[PDB]
Amino acid sequence: CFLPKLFAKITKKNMAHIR
Repeated sequence: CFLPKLFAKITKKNMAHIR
């Protein structure tokens, strides 16, 4: 709900780098 992925879904790099 309050956690949109406007850029969370478009990002396929830093995402898999977060952890």
